[PDB]
Amino acid sequence: STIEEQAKTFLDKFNHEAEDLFYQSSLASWNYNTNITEENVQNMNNAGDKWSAFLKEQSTLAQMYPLQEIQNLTVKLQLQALQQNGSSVLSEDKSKRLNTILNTMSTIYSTGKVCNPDNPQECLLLEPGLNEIMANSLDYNERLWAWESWRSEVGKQLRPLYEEYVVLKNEMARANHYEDYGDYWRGDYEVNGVDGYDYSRGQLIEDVEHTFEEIKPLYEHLHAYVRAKLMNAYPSYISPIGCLPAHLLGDMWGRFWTNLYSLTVPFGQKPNIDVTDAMVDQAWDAQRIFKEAEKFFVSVGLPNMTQGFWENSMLTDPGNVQKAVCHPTAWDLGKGDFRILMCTKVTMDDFLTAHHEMGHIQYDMAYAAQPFLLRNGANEGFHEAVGEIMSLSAATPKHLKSIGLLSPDFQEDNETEINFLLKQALTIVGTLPFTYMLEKWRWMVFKGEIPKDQWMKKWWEMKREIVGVVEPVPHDETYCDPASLFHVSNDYSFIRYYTRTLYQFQFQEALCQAAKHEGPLHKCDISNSTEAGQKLFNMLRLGKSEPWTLALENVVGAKNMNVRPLLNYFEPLFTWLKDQNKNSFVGWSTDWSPYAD
Amino acid sequence: VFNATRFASVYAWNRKRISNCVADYSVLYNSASFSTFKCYGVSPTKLNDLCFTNVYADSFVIRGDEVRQIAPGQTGKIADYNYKLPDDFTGCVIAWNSNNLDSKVGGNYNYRYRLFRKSNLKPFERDISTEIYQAGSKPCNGVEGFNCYFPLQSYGFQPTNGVGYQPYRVVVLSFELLHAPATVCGPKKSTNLV
Repeated sequence: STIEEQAKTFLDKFNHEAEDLFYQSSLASWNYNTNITEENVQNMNNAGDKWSAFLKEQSTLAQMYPLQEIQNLTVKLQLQALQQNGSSVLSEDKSKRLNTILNTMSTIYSTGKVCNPDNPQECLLLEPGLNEIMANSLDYNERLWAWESWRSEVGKQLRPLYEEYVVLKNEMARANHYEDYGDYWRGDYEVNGVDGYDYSRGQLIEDVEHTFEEIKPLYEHLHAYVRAKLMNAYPSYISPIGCLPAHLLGDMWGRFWTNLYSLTVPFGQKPNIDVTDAMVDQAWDAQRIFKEAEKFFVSVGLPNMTQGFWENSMLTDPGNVQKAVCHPTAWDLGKGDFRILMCTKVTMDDFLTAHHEMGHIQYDMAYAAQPFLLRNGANEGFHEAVGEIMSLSAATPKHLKSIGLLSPDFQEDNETEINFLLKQALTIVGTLPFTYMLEKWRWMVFKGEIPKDQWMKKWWEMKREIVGVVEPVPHDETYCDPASLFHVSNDYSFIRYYTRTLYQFQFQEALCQAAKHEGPLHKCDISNSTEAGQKLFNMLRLGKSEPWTLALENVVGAKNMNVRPLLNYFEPLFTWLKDQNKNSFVGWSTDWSPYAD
Repeated sequence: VFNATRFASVYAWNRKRISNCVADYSVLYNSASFSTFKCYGVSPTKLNDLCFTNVYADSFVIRGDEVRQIAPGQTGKIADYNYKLPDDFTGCVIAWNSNNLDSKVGGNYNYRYRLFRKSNLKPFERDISTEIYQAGSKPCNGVEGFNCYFPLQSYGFQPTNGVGYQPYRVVVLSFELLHAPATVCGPKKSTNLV
């Protein structure tokens, strides 16, 4: 009768046909990852091109339904996914050239290597060679060569490729009614047509900006502690007031201080929580770790897994002849068929990784009853943030003592809590301003505020101000450091890490309140609390059928990001960092560099 | 009908007549060869004490989640557009998972069903037409598209389906008490001759 029946019947046609087509591509990917073969990788690509071709042809009728006079949120969200053209707006010459730029940038990044100036025959590749140099090796000379030469060999070559990448991408986004491809990344959290829950694209720039200033009181104190400890290892290059060198951060891109935990040990004499040996004595295995991990999900009050879940899942690498991808990855094969790929070992690192991947399944399994176009997460933060809150609570010794892995005689005090707590801030607090730094730089490059010749200059200036990091050797305009990152070269958005990190503590504080936990959040444990899982599943089941801002208002108590639950997690850490910074300077001074004279 | 080699489609649901015999309803209840079994108005163990004028068995295959639509007073794609039951339905429904029998690699396309219809069906009505569901004023001209849709679609009965999507061999046992005499009455007990 009315025009509304067209969209309702059109989406029902797509939801029936797109469903089985997508599962064929999802299922072929499972076959390839379980058995790396020339046959499976081809069927994986063939199934992918088949489904993608169906998405393109369906866009014709999707654009025949204007959504101006439509008030149905369900009709608007589903059709908007297909009405967007994306890369189809440009000719085949520009779209193919963009793929030529991306594939070339990935190969230059993957095949990157640095050779020893004292031993040219010995050269280390990106993984596992150069990653170990920045992570494990404490030699000042080796870290400088791996950092500096990487920017000269890989960073310089990716500079002219990143230019066409930004230019070609901006034309695609601008044709799709955006300001730039930076704004295109900001459209993930876009909300419109819902009173009291709208959200503009540009509001993400102010949220990461506002939350960054609230992180500075915590980050500036940790940076002084890390600079002070690294100053003792490298006193001839690090000043007590100046900045930290970029090649001493712990990685080839300056994102995490997790590898610097051995140099920033708060108390080296006190013990820590580790149930790796405890599992070996109890005759545990990959299945029992996954099985006992499910008992946590059931005890908190979340749905259990199916029989085919554990039977059809992968627990180890089935030989070299049929070598599988050992990366932890949650899979949605469809029709209620959920599985996980992982080569699980008997160790606490895999104990929490098992809970991390199981949390991803609980995300997808919740909104599995939604329509196909709406059978997805509301945003990238909601997808990955829920996985960490389940593993962090499991990492609490309260859950380990209950299951029987950690002995009850294990002594807990404020001393050992700082060993655990400060280790996380090196990962969280030592990375939060870095993501805001990189995405702010990229967002300015997409808009065009920073010219192409001023990439390295503005990038170096931003490193001294935002994070307080200085390069080991000065770089001229021919360099391009952030182009050498995996996410930047492979066309990924890194802002999801910043939003995921803050959302992790927001959901944590919401469930810690549901679990009736008092005090800081780092001592929180939601085990055996049926109210914890019940409150979460009500949010997981929403999918992308409702605004993401609504999901936060009724759970964590806000609509945008916030630093409030962060200091509650690192509450005693701020005190500990203050006493340690008595013999140092909080913050940083941009005038100092390791090559100063 | 409970163990048929092939079942008719849902929109093309078949019907078999049962009369002029003795009907043991306790064998199915105690066979434990089903996934769900529910009778409306009467217990399954008591049907042997009751004869009826006519008894029909509507056979078809539906997904696990669609089993809820088969009951008096329900609505949905299967209840309204494929196979409807009356509000005063006092029969019985048996369901048996056939994932190991009817599932096929890539889906069993022989079992299909209607998603949309110009009007809702009546109780025990069937419609196997191929008319295009018209929503707008323009004619479809025998092809779907804008405000036009092909109403029939195939099922995705694959071996990897879940409990909510696997195939289930379902049969609806309806009873009828008319003015005509009985035709099928249950088995009576017997004992030795003293």
